[PDB]
Amino acid sequence: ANKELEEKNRMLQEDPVLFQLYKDLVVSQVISAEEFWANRSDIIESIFRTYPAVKMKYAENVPHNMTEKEFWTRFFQENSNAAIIKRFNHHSAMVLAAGLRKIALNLKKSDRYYHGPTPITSQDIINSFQSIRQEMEAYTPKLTQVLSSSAASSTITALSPGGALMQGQMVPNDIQSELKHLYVAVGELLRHFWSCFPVNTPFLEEKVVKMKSNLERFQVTKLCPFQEKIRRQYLSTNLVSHIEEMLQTAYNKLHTWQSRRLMKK
Amino acid sequence: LNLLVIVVDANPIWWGKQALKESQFTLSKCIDAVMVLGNSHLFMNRSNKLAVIASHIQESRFLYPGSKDGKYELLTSANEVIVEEIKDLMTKSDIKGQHTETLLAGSLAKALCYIHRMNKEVKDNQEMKSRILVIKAAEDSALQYMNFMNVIFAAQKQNILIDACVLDSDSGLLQQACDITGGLYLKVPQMPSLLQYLLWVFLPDQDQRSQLILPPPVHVDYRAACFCHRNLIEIGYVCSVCLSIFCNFSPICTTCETAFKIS
Amino acid sequence: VRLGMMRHLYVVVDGSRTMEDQDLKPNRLTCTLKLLEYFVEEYFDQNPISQIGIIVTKSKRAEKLTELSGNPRKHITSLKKAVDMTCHGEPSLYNSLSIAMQTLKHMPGHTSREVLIIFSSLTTCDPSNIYDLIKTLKAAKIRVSVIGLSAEVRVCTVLARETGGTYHVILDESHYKELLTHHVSPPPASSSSECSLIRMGFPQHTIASLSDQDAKPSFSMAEPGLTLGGYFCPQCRAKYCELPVECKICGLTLVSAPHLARSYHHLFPLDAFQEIPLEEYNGERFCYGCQGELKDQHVYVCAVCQNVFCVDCDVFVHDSLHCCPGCIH
Amino acid sequence: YMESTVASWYEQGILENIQRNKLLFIETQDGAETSVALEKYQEACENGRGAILLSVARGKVSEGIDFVHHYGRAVIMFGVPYVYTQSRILKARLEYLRDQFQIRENDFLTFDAMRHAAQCVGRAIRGKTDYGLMVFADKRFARGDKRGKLPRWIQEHLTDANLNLTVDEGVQVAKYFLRQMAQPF
Amino acid sequence: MKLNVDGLLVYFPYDYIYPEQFSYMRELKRTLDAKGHGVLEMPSGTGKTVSLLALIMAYQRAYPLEVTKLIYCSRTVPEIEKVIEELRKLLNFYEKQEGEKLPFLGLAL
Ligand SMILES: [Zn+2]
Ligand SMILES: [Zn+2]
Ligand SMILES: [Zn+2]
Ligand SMILES: [Zn+2]
Ligand SMILES: [Zn+2]
Repeated sequence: ANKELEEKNRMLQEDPVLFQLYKDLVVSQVISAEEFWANRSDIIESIFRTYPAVKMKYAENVPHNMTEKEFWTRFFQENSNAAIIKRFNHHSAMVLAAGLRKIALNLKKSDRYYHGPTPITSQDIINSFQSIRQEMEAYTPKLTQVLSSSAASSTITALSPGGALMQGQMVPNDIQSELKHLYVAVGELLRHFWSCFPVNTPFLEEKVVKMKSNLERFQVTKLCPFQEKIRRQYLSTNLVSHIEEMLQTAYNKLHTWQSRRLMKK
Repeated sequence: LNLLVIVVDANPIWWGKQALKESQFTLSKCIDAVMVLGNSHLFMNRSNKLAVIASHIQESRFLYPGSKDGKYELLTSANEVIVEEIKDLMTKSDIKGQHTETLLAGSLAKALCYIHRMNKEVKDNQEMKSRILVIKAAEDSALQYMNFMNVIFAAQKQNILIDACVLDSDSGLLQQACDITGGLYLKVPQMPSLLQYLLWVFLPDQDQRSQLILPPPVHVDYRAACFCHRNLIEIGYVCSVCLSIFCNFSPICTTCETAFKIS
Repeated sequence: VRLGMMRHLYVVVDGSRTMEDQDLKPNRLTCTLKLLEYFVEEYFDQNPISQIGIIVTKSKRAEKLTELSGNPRKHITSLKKAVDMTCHGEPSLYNSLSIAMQTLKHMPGHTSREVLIIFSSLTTCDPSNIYDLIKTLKAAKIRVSVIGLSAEVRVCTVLARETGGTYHVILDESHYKELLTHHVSPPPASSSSECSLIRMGFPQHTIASLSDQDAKPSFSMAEPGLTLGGYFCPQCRAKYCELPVECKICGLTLVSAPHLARSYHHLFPLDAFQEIPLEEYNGERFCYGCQGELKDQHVYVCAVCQNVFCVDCDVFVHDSLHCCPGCIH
Repeated sequence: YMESTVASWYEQGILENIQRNKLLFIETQDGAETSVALEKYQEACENGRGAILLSVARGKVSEGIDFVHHYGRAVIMFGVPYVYTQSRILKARLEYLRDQFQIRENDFLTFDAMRHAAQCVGRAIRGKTDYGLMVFADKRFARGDKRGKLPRWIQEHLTDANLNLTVDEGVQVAKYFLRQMAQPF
Repeated sequence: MKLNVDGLLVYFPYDYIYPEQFSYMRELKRTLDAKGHGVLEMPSGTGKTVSLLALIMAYQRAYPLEVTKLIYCSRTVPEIEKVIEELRKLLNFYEKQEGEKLPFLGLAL
């Protein structure tokens, strides 16, 4: 059946983001669309489920020279006393049937955590210890020793923006939307490209997807510079170099791992 | 109110080396700068309280829980206790060649619980904004990373700042702490002018720190290294038990002893 | 006991009408939402590598309120929005569990799958039988630990014990915080549960090289403006605003060094301190931890350092700091 | 009487609200209907639906069935169980007990109801200390004579404070009671 | 879990007995010692049969000539079926303590 066609129509306009990027892969005629998707009331309903007799009646009494309002009228319509008990037990039984479809841890080296991932004679201790011991026998020099006009002033100058220890542009905005669209464009297609890359997949069926994806990387990126060229040749300002890293670094991973494959063979 | 806490790193080996070097900067001046820094804080408002803590290779001791000179009487008591207490700690101390690196995580642990002890005591009417003005003066200890890392998170949970003011050596671990908890960092190169940095950068409280221009945060290199080598690694491998950064793939990680199954 | 360092927990909340009833001080639905925010905020604060996903089941339908994520702010925002939720209908446990199972079915083996169901209305109308689902969960090694509200319902009683989880009921609002707070800690991994190594990458924060030379402009990765600097990836090379976020491309978890060090206190739990009220030759009037006078006949000590800690210090050390101050020395 | 009560609830929205809250089952004279309904009831408790099984105290179903943990959690005794006094057979039995052995006509009649009311409601506590509450929906039971005929274990636990609980007040304490029993030992 | 009742020592399979059980056995023994018909009430449906049965087993061994056989009746056969299970469990516990078969027979008509 044409299940895919119906799904596309539902998402044709309901959600822009999903369809917006899918077309872009075909706007420039990059690759076939087959690989795109291949890789990636209540009251009447209750009576419909609850009472089998109504279900049978509805099929046999399907609207024919009648009205739904008239059908609604038919719903509500000592021996009579027993009917309520039988109906409720039957009704309760039907509802019930309706909802029933047929290690102590241990370690060898805990010191490693104490000196964790963060990376990096004897007489000197004695000599230093004694010298400091006799240092503070004179104390409370606060009057002048703590600060001086020259020393204090130098600190203020350093704290100024020009001074040391105090080091200290949204011009493009319309272009921002295109980059975000491009960013989603790269992310949407990189995801599939990186979907199988981390896993080695030593199998032809899984590896074939890698080759198709690996070749597809060039195809999607073949058209990328063309869009880049137009944007770049505007004011030569606010260069977009990050977007290149993902593609170039994707190439390097592709080329390196592809080269590694030959060595393994 | 604010509860400042000056965790001074009074390491005799380092401060003693300065005495042997006969450099202009000396510990006595540093304590005076801390003293003047401490006095100014309380001096700002009556409700403020402070505390001072030292550090040593052996153990760290609190330096703090008429007007003969003419200064405020309350500040007179603080100077006496701090002046006498520090001299006792420095003059009296044992010798241990095996342990010579200053301890700071332990001293902080005494600081973090002090606010919580003080936070319970303070009445419900008044809300307190505590802070820790750690003043590092020596290199960090390798074996203290895990212990120091726990205290920092405790500070973040309780919202206590760690305004590290390290000097003479940029402590890679300490500069990490001030970032996590929102505290400031500053590597003062003009040690004689240390105090003027304090009155400017560190003295203002958190509620006022925002409405003020201060030196921009320094880049913090959150390096991760394998447990084999202690070399920076960008892609790390860990297990769901050790939670240990490891160098490369292994059939089983040593620290775990788990019967890891290939797949 | 070895714990599940990385866990994927779902906080299923019932949108039942019974939540409308106010047995507690505020509206029951608001209270759970108010307190659930504490768990969500605290859940990541004590397990960064983990991730959470909330589900709300109302009118016999289970709708994923938020998918699995590592940002507590995003989840908390949904909680604020859900405060004004209609809360009219009947929950369906089968619908809720089925929704969680689909998402959690594809999760990696190393992670410890979990579910936390806040049950309010004792009734559970479901499209199909749940015992078949219960069997699937055990084969799916999903730990379902219901937290009932005002009912020791049998259906959930088997669910927690049969599936390996824990069942509880809210004695009162104060007791409610204790129950959820318990689930914050990584539940121990049982014999059936297994473990495996997980690949991760540490994103070095980077900024402009030298005065905007060879700059790296970019906006974000999930109205974000251009950013001078941001976290990159060993493989994505994508600018991530904040960490820890799973690679939107690689699928590999990115996490800074401190976050991993955050959970080490779980591996090395601090041994409790014996409580002796009398002085017992303790000549230090001031507490060692806080240098404060002991106004109570209570003391705590370690088995190695043998120091003195008051009630305030011991309460603090075992609550937040997760380490002994003096015993570090 | 049960049918009249059911019919009155059916005409009103009370029964529909009860149906929404939980499934409801009624009992009939025929055993086959009772057997099927009872089996469905046990299915409801196993699942989360729950079931409200309306029965007659003197019906064969009550004596035959046994209620255990998560079965008949809150046994409800709607009115004192009494037989149609017009029954001559009962009168002859009742009359003789008054004629001989010196038993008052009302004393035995109350005794039969009290012994029978306790018979059906005492199953919820079968064993293994499985929590279960018993509610008597009649002011008559509060009378000293009724309590005296009540079994010791049920009687002594019952206190005067909760003897005359209001319908909504009784509901609240029942909710509190479940909370305490819900938590483990 | 042997119980040293005032009348004699009575074997008991389960771990613990509530204080009411202590009263139950001694009260039953009083009537049995008097060899007179009596009536008593015990709330628990389960554990009452074993406590009732347990004393009889000890009483029979202590005074086999006093009592010939035990006739324990139940209202409904579905309920008597579970009763014999309690007796079967008790017999295994009592037999295990002795370590050998004993001249004891139990059946339901
Ligand atoms: Zn290595
Ligand atoms: Zn390990
Ligand atoms: Zn990545
Ligand atoms: Zn203390
Ligand atoms: Zn200790």
